[PDB]
Amino acid sequence: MRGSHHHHHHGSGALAALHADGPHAGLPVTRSDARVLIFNDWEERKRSEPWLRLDMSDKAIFRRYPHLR
Repeated sequence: MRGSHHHHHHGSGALAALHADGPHAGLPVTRSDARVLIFNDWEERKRSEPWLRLDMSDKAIFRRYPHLR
């Protein structure tokens, strides 16, 4: 338990493309698919829970989802 970060600095309401089969089935295909997945999932969870914090820099996408690189 060390450190903290906040970057509610981005947002894009769209559809995300996912892999259908093999190693990555159900994962986003591009960095922008991963951003759009985080954003749409946050919009739904934020409509359920109004406090929800959003963090989706290029670094945060490659750290949460290492398969995009």
